[PDB]
Amino acid sequence: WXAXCPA
Amino acid sequence: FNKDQLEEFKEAFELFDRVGDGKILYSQCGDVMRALGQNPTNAEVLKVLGNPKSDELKSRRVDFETFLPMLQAVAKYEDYLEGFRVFDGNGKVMGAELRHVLTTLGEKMTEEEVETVLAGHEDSNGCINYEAFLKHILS
Amino acid sequence: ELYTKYARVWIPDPEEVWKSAELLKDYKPDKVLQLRLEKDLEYCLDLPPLRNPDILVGENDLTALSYLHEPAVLHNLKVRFIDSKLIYTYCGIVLVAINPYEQLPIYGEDIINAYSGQNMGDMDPHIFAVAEEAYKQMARDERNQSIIVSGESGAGKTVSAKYAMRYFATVSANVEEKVLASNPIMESIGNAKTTRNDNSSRFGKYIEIGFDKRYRIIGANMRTYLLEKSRVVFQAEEERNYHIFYQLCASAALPEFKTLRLGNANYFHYTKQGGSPVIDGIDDAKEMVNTRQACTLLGISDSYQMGIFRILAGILHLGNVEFASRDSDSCAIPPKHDPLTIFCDLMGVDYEEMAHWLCHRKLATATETYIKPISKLHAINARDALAKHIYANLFNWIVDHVNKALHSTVKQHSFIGVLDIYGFETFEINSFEQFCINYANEKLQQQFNMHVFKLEQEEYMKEQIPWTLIDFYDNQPCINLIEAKMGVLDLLDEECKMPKGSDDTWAQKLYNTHLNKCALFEKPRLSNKAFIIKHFADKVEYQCEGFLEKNKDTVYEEQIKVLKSSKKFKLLPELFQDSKEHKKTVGHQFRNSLHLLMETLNATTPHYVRCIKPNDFKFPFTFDEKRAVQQLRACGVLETIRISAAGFPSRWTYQEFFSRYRVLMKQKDVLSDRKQTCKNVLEKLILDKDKYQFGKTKIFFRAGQVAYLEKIRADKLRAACIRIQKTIRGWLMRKKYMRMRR
Amino acid sequence: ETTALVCDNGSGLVKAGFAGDDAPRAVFPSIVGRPRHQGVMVGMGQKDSYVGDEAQSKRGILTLKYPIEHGIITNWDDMEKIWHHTFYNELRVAPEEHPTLLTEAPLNPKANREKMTQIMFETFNVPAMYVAIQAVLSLYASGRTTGIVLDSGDGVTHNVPIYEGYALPHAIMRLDLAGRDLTDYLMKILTERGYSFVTTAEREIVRDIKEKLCYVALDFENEMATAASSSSLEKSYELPDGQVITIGNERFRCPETLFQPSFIGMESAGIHETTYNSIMKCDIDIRKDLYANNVMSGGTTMYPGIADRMQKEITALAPSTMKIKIIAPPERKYSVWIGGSILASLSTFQQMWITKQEYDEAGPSIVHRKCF
Ligand SMILES: Nc1ncnc2c1ncn2[C@@H]1O[C@H](COP(=O)(O)OP(=O)(O)NP(=O)(O)O)[C@@H](O)[C@H]1O
Ligand SMILES: Nc1ncnc2c1ncn2[C@@H]1O[C@H](COP(=O)(O)OP(=O)(O)O)[C@@H](O)[C@H]1O
Ligand SMILES: [Mg+2]
Ligand SMILES: [Mg+2]
Ligand SMILES: [Mg+2]
Repeated sequence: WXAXCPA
Repeated sequence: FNKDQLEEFKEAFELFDRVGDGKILYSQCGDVMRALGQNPTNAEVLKVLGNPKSDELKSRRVDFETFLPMLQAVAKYEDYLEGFRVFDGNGKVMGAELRHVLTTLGEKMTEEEVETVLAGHEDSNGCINYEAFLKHILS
Repeated sequence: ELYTKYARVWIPDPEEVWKSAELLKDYKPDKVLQLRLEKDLEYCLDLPPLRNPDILVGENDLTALSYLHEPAVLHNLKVRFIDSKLIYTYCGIVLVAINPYEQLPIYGEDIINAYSGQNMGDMDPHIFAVAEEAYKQMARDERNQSIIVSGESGAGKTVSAKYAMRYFATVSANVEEKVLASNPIMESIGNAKTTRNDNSSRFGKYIEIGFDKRYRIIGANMRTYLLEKSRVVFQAEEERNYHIFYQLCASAALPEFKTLRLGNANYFHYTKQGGSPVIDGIDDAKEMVNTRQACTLLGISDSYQMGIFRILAGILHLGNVEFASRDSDSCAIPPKHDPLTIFCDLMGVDYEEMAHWLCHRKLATATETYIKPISKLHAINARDALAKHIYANLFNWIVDHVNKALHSTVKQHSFIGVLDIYGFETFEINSFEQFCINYANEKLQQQFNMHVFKLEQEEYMKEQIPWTLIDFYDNQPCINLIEAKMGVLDLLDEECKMPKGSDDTWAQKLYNTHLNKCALFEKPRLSNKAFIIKHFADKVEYQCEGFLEKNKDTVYEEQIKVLKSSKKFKLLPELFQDSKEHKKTVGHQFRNSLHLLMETLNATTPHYVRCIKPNDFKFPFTFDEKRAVQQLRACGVLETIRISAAGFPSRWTYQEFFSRYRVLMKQKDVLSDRKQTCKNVLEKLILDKDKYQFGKTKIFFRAGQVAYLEKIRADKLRAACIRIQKTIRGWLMRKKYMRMRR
Repeated sequence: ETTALVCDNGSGLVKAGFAGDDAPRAVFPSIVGRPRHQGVMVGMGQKDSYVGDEAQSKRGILTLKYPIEHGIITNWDDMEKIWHHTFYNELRVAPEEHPTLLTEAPLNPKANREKMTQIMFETFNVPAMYVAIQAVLSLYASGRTTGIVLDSGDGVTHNVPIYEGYALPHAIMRLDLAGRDLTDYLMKILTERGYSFVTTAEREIVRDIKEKLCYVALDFENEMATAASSSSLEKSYELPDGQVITIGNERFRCPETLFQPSFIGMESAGIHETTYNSIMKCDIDIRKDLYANNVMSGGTTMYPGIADRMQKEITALAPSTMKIKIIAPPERKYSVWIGGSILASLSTFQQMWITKQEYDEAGPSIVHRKCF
């Protein structure tokens, strides 16, 4: 993603 | 009308009086007007009579004195020719066609009236010289 | 004004759609009118149509009338039919033709020779005048020619085409008999009892007569269009299925049809639903003999005839296959099921391959395929779509065998082709069938109005009058309502795909899309299930309630592929012999077939015939003034006449005009130049050129003006006549006065 | 005439085809390989990168990237290669001639739509396009206007309730659990039985083991007692080199982590209890109908027994007096494509497309206001 997760 | 005219008209009127009471019927009034040289239409005659009903037109009687104002009121060539030229262009008119139109259009006449007026004026082909017939009926 | 003492009017009445009345006393521009009949009436307004002057009635041309409106047309046809016993009448380009229900001498070959090679105006109207004037066009133009015949079944269309063909055979063969011999089979497969009529033809039928460069008859091709496939599986009350199923059920006692295990006409679900298996006025048992005899005259072998009846009994049995819904999402066939057992025995397919495929559908994917179940509605829909697909292929096959019989080997140089098609249709209840039939009639009436406008532009150039005064009244907006995308058919094909589509949500899509966006779509005041379309002929109301179960064809390829496998008999695979089409709806198949038809007619410059059925009980030479007014509306003749009421319907040669109206001329005007004389006279008499055009050879009048001339002519003639007769009667009374003196 | 393309980017499989087809005809894994070894032979035609089934064939020598992780496109240059491969090589169709319909999971970044539109219009010059929510298409695919769609493929899981064609955007749930993370767990439990798969080529082997052998236990605790107390449950599989491997309780134990995400270490409840917690966010009038239709979609819902396990424990959570009905057609792996196939072939949909004019006029922002 961009924050709370890797993608 | 002068006194002489009134006397001649009264004498003529009395000749048409077939009952002796000095009167004619309303239905004879038109005939008397035509006999005195007027050529009123049936519509004009009924109009000057006051649009009488059948019963009084055929049986109500008026003397000469009451008839006279009506004759006065009714009394007061190129068109006739053009009218005949309507039915023409060799200057003739079929006797059959004039008979048909006079007995079937307008103020329709009887075949006997038409035969009477047309007698001697049509030739062997059945053609009417309308200038001569017109002069004849205008004479 | 136009009303006076001695004027006549048409007024509406119960017994006959208009009655004559006279104006008992002249109208004045008040709410009240004094009327005389045939007596006493007083009538009001909140104007009555005027009557035509009495020379022009019965002219054998309806556009020559100087007032053009429903009661003048009706009166002209009524007098020509009853008094003259003339049954053909020109209206504009059209030949209106009235079924006498009685034979007439006039078709004999001497009269053919009389019509032969003469132009239409030279001779009184007759069907031969149309055939002739096609023939000379085919020669002169080097372009194919068409003849188009419209009207209710029973109106004579088949016999009008018959004589139109006999004309060609006599001017230029075996075709006439060989074609005539086709009619009993194509009636049997293609005609139905309908609530208003028996033997309504449910398809377009097109014959092509081929000619060599020597224009002698080669032979004939036959084509068909617009077949009403929905009828095979569903009927409204007091309708039958196509005749052949009943003729076949009546035959069931005969020795061959024993093999079929046919029941009675109300045992099969496709026959049962109508309510009304037996037509009185027919026996179906006989008609089968006519059908088989015409098969044999057309050389369908006694083997193939029994094949055909095998297939038809197959369809009838197929409809009795009765799924049990076993779950909400799944259905099955209850074991050892007798309708299916008999269908398989009839067809050779294995019992269980069908029993499986009727209830399941299959999906193909790369490396993968799924069999999956279907719900009982979808099973019943797919079964019915199979029955429709069999029937439509069978019908196309039989037509292609008749074409084998009728073709002749020498190449067609050019052809004359004759289209029998159903006219515009309306019943109290209107449904997807009538929606198709009326949309087709809208397309034809477009192509007619286009061709008539072209011919007007030509005749105007022939007289060198500006085109500008013509206008082209164009039904195209109604076609773009019905057929175009975001149209009634397009939203109907949409509501098939949509999940939980229904007629109730289809209606709401109609009202949302069109209700006040278009001038021609209207909602019926008190209902939300129905809708209204203003067609060219009339406003018509359709119910939504049926259309979706009628529009749904889709056929699962597996069930066809099961039938294709069967090798008990040859006809069955032979039908299929020639992928997107399996997913088309009925409305889309119709819209395609109508384009094939219009592609055919647009090539081929048409001539038109309209057949009307003047009385309901087939009494010979009787006429009924409300029955005809219906059919003359449904044929669009009355709109065509209104269209010609706009424009300049009355056309006079200067010679005829001068001859008729010398009485209006005065000789001070009249010249050695007749045409200038007439121009001057008309410039006196009517104070608008706007009401008429002068041309090279003709005077074109706007609709009323000739009746105005006839009025002023009659009034002038009457005035002169009165003056003559009064003058004579005066002279005769002077003479009778001399008689009185005597 | 002209027919819309319908394309689903998914994660893992791409599946693509024409509107009104029965099923997709392009299907291939959305995977991009690059060669990582030193190339010895001079002239064998070596490419820079392989795409789809070509990379699946040669994967011995390749690193494999998945360009989509949890429905987000993480790598855009490698995504353009997959679309390029779909239109030119797999469907063999010029993309200018055809409107395209594209599929996306809800509640994901808006830059994903801005970019996906910018690429569609500017590189392909596709004349018109649309982007559709994956869950919504499953109802078109199954013939319903009402239901709660539970959809899980690779990557994202989501629930979307729909009541007669109205979405309920406050009640949408999304979960990152499904599909890939099941595999990354299964590798660790297999390591517990002494087999070790350490590389992306080996991951595809494990993913095939998962597809063949895993199944969902109706009662998890009894089956772990069964496997511990018995041999009967244990089943053996053959690696591509002909070694054979034997897998017991691990095969049911792997898809159990859908119902108890604590195993991998997430906080959230399993799919049954985000389904129930989704229905509870809807107003009381409609729960009667959402309980009556539950639609399962995408391939991670195809483990044997998952439908029963769902119906059983939701019937444990729900009030006692209701039909709980789980609708799981065998076709369901393709439902989001079949639904897009229907949607693109409606007539009413023809106004809906973003058309190239409107992107030229208003730029990528337009996607948000026209599309859902
Ligand atoms: N011009 C005509 N001359 C003679 N009889 C005619 C004519 N037009 C129709 N008929 C009669 O119409 C009757 C029934 O209609 P028919 O002529 O058979 O047309 P049809 O075969 O029913 N074609 P269709 O209108 O589709 O039903 C026949 O008995 C004919 O005698
Ligand atoms: N028969 C099966 N049983 C269990 N899991 C499967 C099966 N087939 C595919 N899968 C898994 O489902 C995932 C693909 O789901 P899919 O709907 O194709 O995802 P997407 O919609 O993102 O393409 C893959 O991880 C695949 O391993
Ligand atoms: Mg017929
Ligand atoms: Mg007949
Ligand atoms: Mg998916």
